[PDB]
Amino acid sequence: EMMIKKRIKQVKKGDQDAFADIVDIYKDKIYQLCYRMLGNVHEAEDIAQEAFIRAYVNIDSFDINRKFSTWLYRIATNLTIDRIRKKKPDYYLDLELSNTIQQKILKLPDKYRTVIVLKYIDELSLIEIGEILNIPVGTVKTRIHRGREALRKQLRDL
Amino acid sequence: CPEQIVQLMHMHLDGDILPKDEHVLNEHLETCEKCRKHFYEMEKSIALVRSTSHVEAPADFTANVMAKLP
Ligand SMILES: [Zn+2]
Repeated sequence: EMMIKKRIKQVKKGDQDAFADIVDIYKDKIYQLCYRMLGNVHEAEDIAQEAFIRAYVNIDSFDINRKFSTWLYRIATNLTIDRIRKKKPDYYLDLELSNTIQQKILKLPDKYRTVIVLKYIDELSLIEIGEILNIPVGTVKTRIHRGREALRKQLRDL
Repeated sequence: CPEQIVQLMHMHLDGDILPKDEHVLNEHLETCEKCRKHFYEMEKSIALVRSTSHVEAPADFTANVMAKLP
């Protein structure tokens, strides 16, 4: 957007208050992404906060010419993927409707869970999902096809 | 049963299907109770995960982020 870039320009030059506008605009989207990846309110608010704090810390690193949301999503996706993997116990060795959906979202491997949440909950394009995950448009299409198939096994009986 | 057909089911759902390929897919679903059922089960599942786009950030989320900043 025009507005957000202008807010970013203020942030870079010393204006910390102008970041609040960036948080308000994206708070609901980012928290929703982490909550539907993790399925737990406490870790969701935590990782959603960390994403915004990390976004501020690294704001000078952000290329002004690219899209900011794509950047911010990448940060949030990498925090939640990392947490999902941490939970897996062997990591360091080497009838309410939407809660039922939610628990079924968590039975998908993180590489299919990500694309399903971004495509079907957050309504992004394949091109933007690729950018966020740093994979070709082809590969994201394939992951969605697999996610839809994994999702079908879980949700058909609801 | 062409093993090709699920690739057609997926191109449809991508919004990507060819006009030619759409007619072929429609013809097979009509004469195949197992490929309607498969395609009906994905559409249902999609519909059900779309009904979970209602999440919003907790109270005072912004205020919490701003205090945590350096
Ligand atoms: Zn068939």
